[PDB]
Amino acid sequence: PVPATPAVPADFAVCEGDNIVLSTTTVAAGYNWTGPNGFTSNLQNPSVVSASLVDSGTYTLFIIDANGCPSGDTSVQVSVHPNPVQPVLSSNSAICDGDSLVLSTTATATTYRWVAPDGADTLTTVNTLVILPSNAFYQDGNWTLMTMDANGCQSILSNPESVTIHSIPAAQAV
Amino acid sequence: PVPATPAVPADFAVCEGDNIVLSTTTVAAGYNWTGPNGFTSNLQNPSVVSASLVDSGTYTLFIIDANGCPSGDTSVQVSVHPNPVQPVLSSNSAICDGDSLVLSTTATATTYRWVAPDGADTLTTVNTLVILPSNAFYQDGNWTLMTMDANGCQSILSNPESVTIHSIPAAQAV
Repeated sequence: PVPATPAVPADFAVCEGDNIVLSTTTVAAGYNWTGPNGFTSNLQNPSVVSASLVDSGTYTLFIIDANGCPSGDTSVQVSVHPNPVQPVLSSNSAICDGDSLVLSTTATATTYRWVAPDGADTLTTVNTLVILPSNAFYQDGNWTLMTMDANGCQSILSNPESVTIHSIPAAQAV
Repeated sequence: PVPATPAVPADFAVCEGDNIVLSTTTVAAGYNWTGPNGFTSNLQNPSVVSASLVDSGTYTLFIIDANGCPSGDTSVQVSVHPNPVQPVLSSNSAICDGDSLVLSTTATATTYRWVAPDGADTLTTVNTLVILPSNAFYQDGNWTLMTMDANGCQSILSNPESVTIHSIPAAQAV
């Protein structure tokens, strides 16, 4: 009697640079996997494929019975999403202490993480962040920016921008 | 008579970057190991697997008798814990000698090791360390920070922060 069709994971989607992990849960005399970039395996748990864009596509599996009979044909789709472009960060540096600190980009994103010199990490939905003097983020030194896209994929952390805030000199004796 | 099921290690858990070491203690005509990232071996003592997150999962073993008969099926679970993020260290540098030295982070951790320029290593449960002038840790130069998580895994030692303590000038002759 033809053995039952093996189980595979549900249609999935990964970010470029992410891991494509395929496996089955069933028991067989041997397994037979094929795929988009030559992916080939005879294991229950094939080696992990790096999520390159070339690896998009259909991954297919037909198991072997103890007596040599093949199973039916099942498959899973894998869609790899391109990694978003490096944001460019700039700022209104050479700020006199007490004025506003403005950090901005030209990048398009669902959300922007602005990362403070001290590690504090704040998130917004716009390309412009304004930090007032009383704020915990009114910091100088090197600021960085990372952006996320619609599908949840993130860009490479961008080159830092150097923020310098100047002190206000004291009144002098006359 | 079906040979006895071989022994395997107890369910284990390792940190990302750690070693997954699998072995059996029994004697066989050959061994047969399978696993999550394609791990395959026919030895009593398989090669050590680096603890990548892709290697989580079930590791399985069925031994072969001298006469060719297979053993029963036994297994061990391996759970790989992600490595905690690099702490960011900052300080109230340009301290006049005699004032307080404050080292701090934004990292979340079970415990924080603050490492002095001279190698002294002190541990706390908070993200802020205050060192007074009489203390053995009232040191200048490059300080570093490492953090541990709930599962005992440690982060990469962070970029150093430079502490400078200024001397107090002597009173002058007038």
